[PDB]
Amino acid sequence: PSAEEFQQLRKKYTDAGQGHVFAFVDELQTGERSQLFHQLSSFDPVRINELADKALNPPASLEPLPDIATASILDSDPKDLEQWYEEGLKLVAGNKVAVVLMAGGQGTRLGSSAPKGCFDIGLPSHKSLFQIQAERIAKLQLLAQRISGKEAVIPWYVMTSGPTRKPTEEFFEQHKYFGLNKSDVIIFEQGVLPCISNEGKILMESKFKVAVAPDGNGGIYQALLTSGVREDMRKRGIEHIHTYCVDNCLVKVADPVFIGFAASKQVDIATKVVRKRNATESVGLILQKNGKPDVVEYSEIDKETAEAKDPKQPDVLKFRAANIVNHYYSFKFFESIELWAHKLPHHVARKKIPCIKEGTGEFFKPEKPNGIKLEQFVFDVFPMTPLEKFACIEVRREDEFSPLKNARGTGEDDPDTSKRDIMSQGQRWIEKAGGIVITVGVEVSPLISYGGEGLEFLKGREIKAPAFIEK
Ligand SMILES: CC(=O)N[C@H]1[C@@H](OP(=O)(O)O)O[C@H](CO)[C@@H](O)[C@@H]1O
Ligand SMILES: O=C(c1ccco1)N1CCNCC1
Ligand SMILES: Cn1ncc(Br)c1N
Ligand SMILES: Cn1ncc(Br)c1N
Ligand SMILES: Cn1ncc(Br)c1N
Ligand SMILES: [Cl-]
Repeated sequence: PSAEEFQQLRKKYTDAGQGHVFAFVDELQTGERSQLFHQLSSFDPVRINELADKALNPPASLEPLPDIATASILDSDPKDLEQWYEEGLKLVAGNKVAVVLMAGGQGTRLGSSAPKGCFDIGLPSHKSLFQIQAERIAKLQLLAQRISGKEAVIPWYVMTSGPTRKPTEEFFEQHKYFGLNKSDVIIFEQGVLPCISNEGKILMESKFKVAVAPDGNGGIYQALLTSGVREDMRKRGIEHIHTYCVDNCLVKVADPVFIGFAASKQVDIATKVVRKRNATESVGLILQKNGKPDVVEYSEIDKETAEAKDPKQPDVLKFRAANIVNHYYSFKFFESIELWAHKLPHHVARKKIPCIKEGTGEFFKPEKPNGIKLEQFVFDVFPMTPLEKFACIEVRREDEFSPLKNARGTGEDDPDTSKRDIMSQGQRWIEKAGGIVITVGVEVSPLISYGGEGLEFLKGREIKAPAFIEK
């Protein structure tokens, strides 16, 4: 970096009212100086000022989704369920189905040292969430072959952040990709935005480093372009994508019912919900806003809409379609990302951000929250999508949604509720297949059963819970 170049960038920053990021250049090594220059060269402080301004100095008709845009597996015609299952498996067997795992979370409520997908919830197998998910992919590729007599590939695109990327890659490598082919698993990274003081100023982590944070799960779309992942999908002939969150231990990865349902309705986007468990559950609610499909995040909803009651049913929530972060896209939808990625709004959250005191140089952790994180949300493409190209499908919580949000000891959405849900699931499947569990719960490996099939061999047999059915 020359003097002219360093000076021209300084000017940009100074003119933008962000000159303080250069206030310790005085006392910097030649390479700490380049760390600062290179990182500042990758932000436009004017767009930073623009974001900071909408966030800090900021400027609906609201009904349930109409029944044309909604379905449920709890009351679908069984002929439909069967047809959707079959079509989903055929699309898997045609190598047209990809999976995008959103694993860009630091997992702050869980306070673990490792990525959340590495977490062992205490199952007898001691498998991670990542491994459980990989094995569902493996098992579904096998089920697909049973009706093609040919290999079935579901590529697995794993989206991480700066914080999770390296440990995620090491973990996958140390487990030999959980038995999948390395060449059908791509680990990529979401982008970042700088953290912002309450007063609009870029926070500095050190005297040579801007404080940045992941740009939210809504960062998926831009990261699909710049990572090369969308191009890999085009190359492989992918036409259908299942996107989910890593923290859900029950997630039906590439669920064939979901895929076949969406593909046969020819939507651009579909999404899963469950019945909200109470007014206060920390879930987005899917609904119709200003004529369009939309989500209100739990952090942005008002008490009155969260607590509104169904007129005919005075104890049931009016808005109870809980977002479980299981989305479908057509590949064609991803072909349009350049035209609307930029229109995704920035959600704001107050944060305690450790930084350099501006003036002192003192690398302090703050008492009250001293700034803000900006995040895009994955579901903010929903109102971009016509009702007729959108579908929402209700599923059963007990089979499809068990999130790991909190640490052992919390009492909900934690490792013990997760463990209990998998093992309770496994016992239900066995009991349906004819087995007898003595006693709690049973862990069924995904390689044995994806979704409750293949357990005939257990008919008549007694199983002493807790148990583990594997190879
Ligand atoms: C932007 C986004 O994906 N938000 C999701 C996500 O919330 P968290 O901020 O990750 O707790 O998971 C919830 C399900 O556990 C879902 O209800 C919500 O809408
Ligand atoms: O409110 C926020 C938020 C907005 C911006 C950064 O974090 N969240 C609440 C739940 N969804 C994701 C994070
Ligand atoms: C009729 N309705 N509203 C939310 C949800 Br779930 C359902 N099934
Ligand atoms: C093809 N296309 N263009 C804009 C949007 Br939204 C979509 N889905
Ligand atoms: C009223 N509503 N919203 C999502 C879903 Br399934 C339903 N039924
Ligand atoms: Cl669309």
